[PDB]
Parts: sequence; structure tokens; C-alpha cells
Amino acid sequence: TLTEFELKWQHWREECERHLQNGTVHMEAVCRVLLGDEEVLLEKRDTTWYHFLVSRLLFKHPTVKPTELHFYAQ
Amino acid sequence: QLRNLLCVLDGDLLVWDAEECAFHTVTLRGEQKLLCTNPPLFDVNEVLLSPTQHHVALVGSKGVMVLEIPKRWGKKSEFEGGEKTVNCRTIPIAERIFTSSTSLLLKQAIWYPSETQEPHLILLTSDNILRLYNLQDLFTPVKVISLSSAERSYKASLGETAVACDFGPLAVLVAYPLYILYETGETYLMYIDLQKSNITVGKLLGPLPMYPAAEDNYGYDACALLCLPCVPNIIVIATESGLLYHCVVLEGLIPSLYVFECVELELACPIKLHRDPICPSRYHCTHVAGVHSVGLTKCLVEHILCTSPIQGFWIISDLFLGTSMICITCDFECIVRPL
Repeated sequence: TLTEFELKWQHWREECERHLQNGTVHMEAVCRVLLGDEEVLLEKRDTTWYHFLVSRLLFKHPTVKPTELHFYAQ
Repeated sequence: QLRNLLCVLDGDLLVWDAEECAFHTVTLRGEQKLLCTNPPLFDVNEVLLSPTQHHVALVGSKGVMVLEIPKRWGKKSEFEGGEKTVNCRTIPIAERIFTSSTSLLLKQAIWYPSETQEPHLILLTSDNILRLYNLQDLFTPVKVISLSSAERSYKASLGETAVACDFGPLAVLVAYPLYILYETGETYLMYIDLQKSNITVGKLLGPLPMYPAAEDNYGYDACALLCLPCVPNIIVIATESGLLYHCVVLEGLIPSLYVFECVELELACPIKLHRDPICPSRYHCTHVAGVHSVGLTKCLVEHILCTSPIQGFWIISDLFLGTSMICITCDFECIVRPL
């Protein structure tokens, strides 16, 4: 149930990346996000520090480890 | 991902089709479709033919199902007398455990090596529990063995998971030695005897003394174990990095593992190990990048196939067909090579 989700997620991210490559500003940025791109997640950090954290995790690290959450938050 | 979705039965190639939930059969010496009456609710990663050749286990990370192989009859010895589509009885194993526990993964399934007994199936799960099932009672395991030190498993809670297990030849304590590999490279031994109705399982005893002691713990990357059927027992431990440790099992009394050789596969990656039924000094390694053949003479490593992950691998040893390896890639390219 977990590994299966992971592989589907990987496939979707591959598809999004391919679409981005083919296209190469707003949907550009949105699919920048759907992959978890650190810059575009930074340039519109305008809500809070924890909001930033949550967005970052959701996109960059869909699987979250409770033990390393402290480092991520710092 | 690397998978093993094919097997060979009596000179028929069976190829699992996940979309149709069926085996396609080809008589190598004639196309039939063996349809599952109850389709698997999980992605099949491996197909295991029973020692009795009457059952096929469909194995996935979230479940196991056994298909009952239909009877052969008629002039050509075809399934159900040569019907194009044969409805096969399928029986889910341990379904309640995988449905109740969203985090529980099957690490490996293996058949108990006895041909004369009812085929017993052993399930290794990510909680460090070995569960032994009989095909008569598939809801309740006949035996449950926790792989914690006898002083979730405490070890599984520490992150030490058992990854692979394999049977050695019948040994006088007569029982089958089961070797069990942890992700840490730690190997344990247990004796299993199945006498008709009573399952005698020995204590877990895995204090194998590495010869030579590891300077840095055999990486947290140990992925497969293979026992070669020889005396003394030779254990092959494979890592995700491509290192293969050839360990000779000697008496110490807990037995010790003497590393005779360490062999790196030039892979440029989880490895599956396959015994050669004809050459006991040879085995095959299937991985995402190809097939290696390893011959114990340094060991002779041949990169047979450089890929497109392997979706199925088997060694045919038939009088009429000869000895040949069959490889199927993820793109369904069928590569046959004489061995």
C-alpha cells in the first residue's frame, strides 16, 4: 500500500517533468511546484514558516519520517 | 521494478499477465490462457512454482495468492484437454493480515522444499515474523515464528529487518536448515522439520562468526540470500551495491560463516539470486541492469545480458529442449540463450 503509492507517485512526477521539458509562466510555475522545486517553493513563501515546511514536505518528501522532522523544520 | 513473472512447468512456459489476471501458456516442445477465478488484489512481483508442481504462488509486497494448476489430459497433454481459456482456482493466503496492517510488507515467500508432503508456504514479513501456511488451512498459519532474540519484533522496531531466507539440503540435527538474512548482513540459522501433522521448529540460532570479521558492518544493504545444495553448505549473500559474499558454513555449537571470496558485480540495485539446477557450482544474478552468471571455480563472473529491468527469468533443463536460460525484459523482449 505504501510502496505502490510511491511508484505511482514517481511515475506521475516523471510525466510532469516530461511535460515541463516539452513546454520549455504561471502554469510553468505550477508544474515547477508539482515536482517540488525548491526555488519556486521559496519565491512565493509569501505563508508562515510552518506553512513553508508543510508545502516543502508535501512536494519534496511525500513520505515523512517523524524522527527527522526536527531537522527539516530547523 | 525487477520482477519474476514467469515459470516453466513440464516444458510449458507460463507468463503472468497482470492486466488479464491470467497466465499465458506456451508449450515449448498450444497457447492456453489460465484465468484466475479470483484475481489478486495486489501487484504480483514474483511467481513461485511449488515443488509438487500442482500449485503456483503469486507473490506481491501486499499479499500472496496460490493458483491451483489445472489437470492435463488428451492426446497432447494440454490443460483441461486443450481449452483456449481455463478457469483456475485461486486461493488468497494471509489476506486478513495484509488488509488489517497498512504498514506490513511481505519481504519474501518460499516453498518448503518437500515433494512428498502437502506444499507448505513460508511468508517472511517486515515485522520479522516467519509464518508457515498449509494449503488446507489458509486463514490460520500452522506456525508463527518471531525472529526476536529469545532473552512488532523488538529488532523490527529498531529498524533491523529480515530481508531474505533460503533452505539448505536435509541435514542431521533430519531437518531442513533455514538461513535467514537481515538487512545488516547478520545471518541466522533455524532447523525446520515437517512430519505429516507436527511441525518441529528449532530455536533461532544465528551467531555465525564472520571469517573475516567485518571492518565496517556488511553494509545496511544486504538484499538476497542463496544456499547452494552442497556439503558443507555454501551461502551466497548479495548486497544492493552488487557485492556477493561466498560463505562456507563450518562448525564453530553455533556454525560459523567463513567468507571464501567477495565478488563485486560491475552493475554499471536489488539482486535476485537463482540456483542453476544442472551446475551446483553456478548461479545467476538478476537485477535492474541485467543478468550475471557466477561460476565458483577468482570466481568467473560473466555479464550475460546488459539491459529495461528483468520481468522474468528461468533456467530450462529439459532432455528435448536442452539447457537454456529464458529472460523477459519489462518491454516484453524474450531473450533465450543456450547454457
